[PDB]
Amino acid sequence: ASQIQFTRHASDVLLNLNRLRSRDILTDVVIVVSREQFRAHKTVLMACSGLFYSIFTDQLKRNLSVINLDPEINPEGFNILLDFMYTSRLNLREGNIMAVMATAMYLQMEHVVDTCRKFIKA
Amino acid sequence: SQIQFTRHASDVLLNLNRLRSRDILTDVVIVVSREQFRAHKTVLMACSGLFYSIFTDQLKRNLSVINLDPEINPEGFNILLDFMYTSRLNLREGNIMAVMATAMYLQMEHVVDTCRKFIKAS
Ligand SMILES: CO[C@H]1/C=C/O[C@@]2(C)Oc3c(C)c(O)c4c(c3C2=O)C2=NC3(CCN(CC(C)C)CC3)NC2=C(NC(=O)/C(C)=C\C=C\[C@H](C)[C@H](O)[C@@H](C)[C@@H](O)[C@@H](C)[C@H](OC(C)=O)[C@@H]1C)C4=O
Repeated sequence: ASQIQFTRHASDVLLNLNRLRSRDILTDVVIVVSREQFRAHKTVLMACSGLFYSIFTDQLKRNLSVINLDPEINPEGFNILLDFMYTSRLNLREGNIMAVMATAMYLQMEHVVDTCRKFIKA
Repeated sequence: SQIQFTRHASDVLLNLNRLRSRDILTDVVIVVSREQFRAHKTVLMACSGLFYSIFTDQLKRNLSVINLDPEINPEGFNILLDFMYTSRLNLREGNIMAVMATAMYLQMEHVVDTCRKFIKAS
C-alpha cells in the first residue's frame, strides 16, 4: 500500500484555476474596488484571504455575486494581490509597495504583509 | 516578481480541501453508481479533462448533480477526489484496478501512469 504524493499537483491546480479565471469560466463573483470590477472564484479568494474567508463563511453572504470592498482600497494594489492569489507571484516595486501592504493587511494576507516588510529594506 | 512562493499553491489546495469537508461553496454532487460526492466544479475542472469538458458544456454546466458513466466504481472515485484536493494518491491492492479505470475515464493520465508502476511493484 502506497500513499504517493504528487509534488507539483498543487501548483498545477492553481495554474489551471488561473486559466479558468482568464477565460472567465465559473467565476461567480465580482469584487468592486472603488468602481473597477474584478471577476474571481469565491473559493480561491477564501483560500487566500482572511477577509474573504470571513465573508463567505457567512451562509447569508455566501451566494452574493457582488462584493464592494472598502473605498480606501485602491484597485492597483488589489489587482496585484488577486494575481498573487492565483499565481503565487508578487509584483513588488517601490512604486506600489505601500498600496500592496495596506491592501494585504486589509485582506488579512499576513505572509504577503511580511514579505512586503522584508522588501521595504532595500 | 521573479520569485514564486511555491508553498502558496499548497496552502490554497489545503484550504480548498477544508472548504470541501465543511461543505462550504460546494456546488456539485457527483454521482458514482449510487454514491454522492460533494465537490467544487472549479476544482474538478482544474484536475480532470473530463470535468473540464462537462462543466464547459452549457447543457451540463448548470446542474447541481452530475452522473458519471455507470461502470465507474465508487471506491476508485473517492480516491481520485481525495487526490484532487490533497495531492496524495492512496493506493491499495484492494482499490487499484478501479482507481486506474476511474483515472483513465477522468482523463487523468499521470495518475494512470503511477497506478501501472504500483501494479508492477505489487
Ligand atoms: C495545463 O493546461 C492543460 C490542461 C490541464 O487540465 C485541465 C483539466 O484543466 C484545464 C483548464 C484549466 C483549461 O483552461 C482548459 C483545459 C483543461 C484541462 O483539460 C482544456 N482541456 C482540453 C479539454 C479536453 N481535451 C481536448 C479535446 C477533447 C478536444 C484536452 C484539452 N481543452 C482545454 C481548454 N481550452 C482549449 O482547448 C482552447 C480553447 C485552446 C487551447 C489552445 C492551446 C492548444 C493550448 O493552450 C495548449 C498550448 C496547452 O496550453 C493546453 C493543450 C494544455 O495542455 C498541456 C498540458 O499541454 C491544457 C490547457 C482549456 O482552456
